Amino acid sequence: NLVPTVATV
Amino acid sequence: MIQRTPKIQVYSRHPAENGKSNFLNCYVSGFHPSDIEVDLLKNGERIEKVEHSDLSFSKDWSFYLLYYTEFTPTEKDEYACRVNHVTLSQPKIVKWDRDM
Amino acid sequence: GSHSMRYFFTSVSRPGRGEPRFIAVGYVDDTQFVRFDSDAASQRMEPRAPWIEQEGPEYWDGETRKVKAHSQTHRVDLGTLRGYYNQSEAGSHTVQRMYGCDVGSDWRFLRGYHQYAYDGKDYIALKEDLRSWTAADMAAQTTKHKWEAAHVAEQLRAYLEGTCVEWLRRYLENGKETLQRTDAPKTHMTHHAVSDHEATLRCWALSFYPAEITLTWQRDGEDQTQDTELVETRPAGDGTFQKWVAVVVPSGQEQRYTCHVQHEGLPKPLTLRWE
Repeated sequence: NLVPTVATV
Repeated sequence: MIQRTPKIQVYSRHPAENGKSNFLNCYVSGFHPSDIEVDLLKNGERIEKVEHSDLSFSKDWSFYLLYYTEFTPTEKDEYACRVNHVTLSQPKIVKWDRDM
Repeated sequence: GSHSMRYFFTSVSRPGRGEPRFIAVGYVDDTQFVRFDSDAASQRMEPRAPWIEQEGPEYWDGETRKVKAHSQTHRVDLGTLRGYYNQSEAGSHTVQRMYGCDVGSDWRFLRGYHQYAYDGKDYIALKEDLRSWTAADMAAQTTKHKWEAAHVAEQLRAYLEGTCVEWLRRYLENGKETLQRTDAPKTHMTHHAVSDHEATLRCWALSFYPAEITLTWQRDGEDQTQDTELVETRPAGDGTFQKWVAVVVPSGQEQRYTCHVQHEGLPKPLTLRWE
């Protein structure tokens, strides 16, 4: 189950 | 830019016996960048039906892929894996050694 | 023993036209269970283990939406990083991301991780405590400040300690017949003569799972590393793994040499000898 959100660098 | 040369192993999925269906593998690892050309050869000739794993990488960030094809070993047929990558001046050929 | 769930993501920019090539894979221990490839026709997260096919349409819709969201973050990142490093539009560049959780024998949280690389080099990683960041250079430092202000680590920590662990536990149960089964190595030894005075002994381990294994040689009961060659553990292609270790010996002295195999599928380590 993937992480809900991914922050941009 | 970092550039790392692929390591190559060529081998069968199951113990190799003449007349008995099997898979021939070419495992390429430790390379960067990810763009790579890998062919399986039968008697010096490129095999057409070759599949490969989904690209992944190790802790050190180097990539690995498994290329594979169904084959039936015979006494006379010779097999190899041919690899080209940015780090290589000429394609590298590794022969399958069944007696290893 | 211990277990892990890990996701791996690679995006490779395509300067001349269009979006980056994006490939995502998820593993439980050494078993791949899902994948997404931006070049594939479905544009869906796809099953790669039969036990994940138990999950319903909502799962597949939700994983697809998230993996696409991952891909768009990577696309933006590639442009931002080209900016940070003052690079041209001409070259191909790569971002890689890995995250996941480890649990011990009791299936409780042990460790979480989230790391990121640009062109194969460390860029930024979550520290062990899951509260702060390791930034390798000044570009990564600017990212660290951005993520600190926006409390990114708090969001990740919650996922890694909660959801990640919960869903690993769920997969372990659903896939129990394979995921909780050990396959002990099938071992044998081969002999080769290089000349009239030199021999090679090769100790083989096949059809094992998980991938973790130790193979070593002893001479007259003491560890021998000189004149040995140990290959990288390699996938068989049927979910199991293979490895060998070889030693060069004077012909006629084969009997001094023993191979020793350690694997979680073996209650006690195994010994092999020639002849």
